[PDB]
Amino acid sequence: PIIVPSQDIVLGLYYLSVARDGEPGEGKIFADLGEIEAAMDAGVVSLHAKIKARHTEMTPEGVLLRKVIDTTPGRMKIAALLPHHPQIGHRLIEKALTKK
Amino acid sequence: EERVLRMRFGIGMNTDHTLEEVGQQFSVTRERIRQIEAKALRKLKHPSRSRKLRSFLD
Amino acid sequence: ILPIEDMPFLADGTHVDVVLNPLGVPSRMNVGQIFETHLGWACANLGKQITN
Amino acid sequence: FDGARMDDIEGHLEMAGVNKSGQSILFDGLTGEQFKRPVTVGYIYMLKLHHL
Amino acid sequence: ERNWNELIRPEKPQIETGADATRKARIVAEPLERGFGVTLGNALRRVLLSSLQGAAVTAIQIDGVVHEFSSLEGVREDVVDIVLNIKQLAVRMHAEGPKRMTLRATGPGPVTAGQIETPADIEILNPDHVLCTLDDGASVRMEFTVNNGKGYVPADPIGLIAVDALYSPVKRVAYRVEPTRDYDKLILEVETNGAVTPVDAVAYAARILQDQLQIFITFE
Amino acid sequence: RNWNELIRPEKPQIETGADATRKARIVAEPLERGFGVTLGNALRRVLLSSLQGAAVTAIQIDGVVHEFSSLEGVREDVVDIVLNIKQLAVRMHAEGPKRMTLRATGPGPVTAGQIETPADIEILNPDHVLCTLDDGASVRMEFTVNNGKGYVPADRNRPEDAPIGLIAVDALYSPVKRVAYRVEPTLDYDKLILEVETNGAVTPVDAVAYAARILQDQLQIFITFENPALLKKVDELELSVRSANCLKNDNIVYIGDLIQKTEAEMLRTPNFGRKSLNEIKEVLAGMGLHLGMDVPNWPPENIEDL
Amino acid sequence: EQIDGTRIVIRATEETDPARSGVDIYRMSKFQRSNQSTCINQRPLVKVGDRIVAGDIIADGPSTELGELALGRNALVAFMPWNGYNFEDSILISERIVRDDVFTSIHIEEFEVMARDTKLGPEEITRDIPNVGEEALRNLDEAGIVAIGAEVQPGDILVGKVTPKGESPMTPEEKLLRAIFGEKASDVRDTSLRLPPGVAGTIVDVRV
Repeated sequence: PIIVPSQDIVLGLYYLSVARDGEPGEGKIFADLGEIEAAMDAGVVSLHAKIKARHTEMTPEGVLLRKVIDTTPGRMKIAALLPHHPQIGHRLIEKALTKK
Repeated sequence: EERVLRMRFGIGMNTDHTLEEVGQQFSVTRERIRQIEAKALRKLKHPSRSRKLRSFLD
Repeated sequence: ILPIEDMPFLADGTHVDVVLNPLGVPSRMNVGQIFETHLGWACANLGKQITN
Repeated sequence: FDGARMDDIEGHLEMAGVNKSGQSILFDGLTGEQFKRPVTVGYIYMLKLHHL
Repeated sequence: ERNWNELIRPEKPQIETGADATRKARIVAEPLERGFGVTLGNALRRVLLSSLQGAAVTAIQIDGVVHEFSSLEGVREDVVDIVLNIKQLAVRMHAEGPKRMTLRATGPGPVTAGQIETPADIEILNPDHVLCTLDDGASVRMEFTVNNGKGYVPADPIGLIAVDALYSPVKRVAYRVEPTRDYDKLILEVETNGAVTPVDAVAYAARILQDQLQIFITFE
Repeated sequence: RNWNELIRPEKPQIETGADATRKARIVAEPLERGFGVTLGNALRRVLLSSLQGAAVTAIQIDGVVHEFSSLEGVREDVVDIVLNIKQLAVRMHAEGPKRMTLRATGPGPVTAGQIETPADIEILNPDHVLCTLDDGASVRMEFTVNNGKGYVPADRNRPEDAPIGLIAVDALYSPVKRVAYRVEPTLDYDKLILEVETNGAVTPVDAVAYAARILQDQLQIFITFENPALLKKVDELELSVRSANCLKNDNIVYIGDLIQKTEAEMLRTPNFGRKSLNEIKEVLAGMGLHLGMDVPNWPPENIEDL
Repeated sequence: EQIDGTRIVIRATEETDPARSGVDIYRMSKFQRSNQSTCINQRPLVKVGDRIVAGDIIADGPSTELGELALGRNALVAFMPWNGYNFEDSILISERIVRDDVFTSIHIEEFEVMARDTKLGPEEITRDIPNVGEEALRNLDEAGIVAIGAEVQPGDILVGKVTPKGESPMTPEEKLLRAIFGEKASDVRDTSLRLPPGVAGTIVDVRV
């Protein structure tokens, strides 16, 4: 795809996907996608992508249950933007989310 | 009257006829054709008929 | 042209007049622009200190 | 080619009340939040090139 | 002097595109001063998600303090999923105080919000949000600790789970600013937990902001 | 969900600075944690964005015709004076363009305070220099300070309707130069330290109040409860040769007079028999009007002229 | 001795010859169009009553302050991607750098018009060509040129050029319209110079 982010959007996604074991709100399970932003606005969870929450990956045929994934908050903001469809989901955002 | 006025100048036919030439096509070639031409010219000078043409002559 | 209200605020309350892109330095190695900007910031702070 | 090196700019920043890191805290203007990273906020010499 | 009347004001703010239910509402403001859109959107978003009047659960069945295992055997999902789905349980408590909410579900079937037992002046608005079906399963024994707080508060006896549920009526809120001509069009989309209408959630946020903005002098 | 949280400090302390009521930083110790940066930023932005002020938006110098020439006995050019007259903080407290006149000479450093301003437009910055003279001719600069908001470009009020010689200066109306911002946490409530360095147009203790009032006004709207038929000429329709003459001789020039009377006005003058008694009424009805249905001689003045 | 922008007078010297040169006055160049259609302005940086040695810059030139070369103005810069408005090499901008009149030039266009005597009668430069509204004839003196210092919008009449020519192709509809309105076909063709689409506005000098 030639519509891939060149400089700025790729940098933002890399900053959102960089995960570090040390950060506020370690393993603080969240309910929905909005919970991550509500806690970030309260200063309890940072954007270093090290907090657990819920998200629908939609891997198998048909709708997939909202399995509580061990993923990060930063990769969830990009994961929510991904369309609901098999073979895609948070499994793609698990990487560092570079330009390639 | 519209036909004779168009023949005076020519909308479809490019042969611009004079007063007498357009006169013979309708009636006796005399000042009656010039009179009807003047009447028509003074006719479409009101704000109703000559409304879209007031900004056309520039 | 962002208003003088939406621009990024500084610690002293002043808003920056321009907001460049930091990606231009790594791509085209013009890091002296960053050093020049640091020197300009030092000179501006010195000027604000002397005028104050 | 004989200007100020990194140490010269560093000493100038220390003596001019500037943070030793060269950057400075820059609060957001659109929403308004202390950025979680040192942002370079300097006085760059911008131009008004004839290609308007 | 009148510097608050000589500018554009959206006299018709009742523009709610999203009307699927009483939880999502796309509040729109067509006319607005240049930059007023983003500032009002931020003041509404960071206030709705800020301290407000909501309710939490912050409780779990006995002997389930740790998320490694379920309550007794696991009805359909792990206890972490159960507490996460209960954290978003819409409930509006009238009287102040950390009331309790018990829940007992016997028989094969996903326990819904309607099956909760909590006669402490609290009503659950979303009745179908949790599913804990189990063949002949009656080992739920889940009592809640709903308390009226202020905004999202993290997890501050034995067995009591430290649930960081938010004491806010709104859950997801987002704004956007696009010119409609330099005038911005504040089109923020607020989404509440359920025990508040989004058309009035922004009104409550604006009223709170105005009440806390009493820093003016020499005014009628 | 209103008036329940920790309210702000009643009558917060405005620690006055050393700028003569130009850098008074407001302080609010008791405030909500997540609300500290919200109120402060929404005030600094909204206040900066909106603040009805006043500045010289139309300069009228007698020794120049455009904003690019140079005065006779003045050091700074005409465009340089616009760069200085633009940053001329002036409060008027009145609606409408003013006529601030400036005519000074002598030493040469003419100050903004030495301006023949009216008794309503209090010019600020008395020690502010606008230009410099060479001990020669003076300049009869006439200003046109208005009351606006934020900043308006030069090609918005000057080239609209003005004589040849009016400078097209884009005066900035914002009365604050640089607004500061601080949130120091003090059960842990943060303190909002707003240090708006507004100019002499509005005091800092009043600029924050104006910004808060503007925000409250903008939010009050968010809370639910918490037919030229008779305007034409008498001969503008060309009904016939016996109709326009009658309308001109009957002491009438508009169409309302002819539309009010159907046949009673046809028996008062000649050439109004039974031959043409209903054709004019039918033509008037077809245009959009009717036999009356209005006030007698209602649009008889230039109020409804078009 | 004195400084009035248009010129700057200087005394002879501390040790001057009897009648070698006397006093030397420097006629400061005002806003004249440069070769790039830009402004060339000079400001008398020296103040009234300040001794200046020979060989130094008295008045700055175009884009200069205090004698030193100044291609532009120093603006507070933040090298951060602000909401993607500077995603590429584009440079985000604040309103303070446009409100304070800090990055604004003049760019004197100085358009040129001719009045060459064509073969079909001598061309005229009179007030205006017929069939032109009175709104465009504003800011024009009796000669036909724009008044010095009068703002001219993009496309407005700059200098009325009246060029005599032959009878245009008589079209029937146009002839009928002319006979209806009673006017006569103008034998001259509109050739008055007009400003191209831009934000030029004011007129500095109109040399004839």
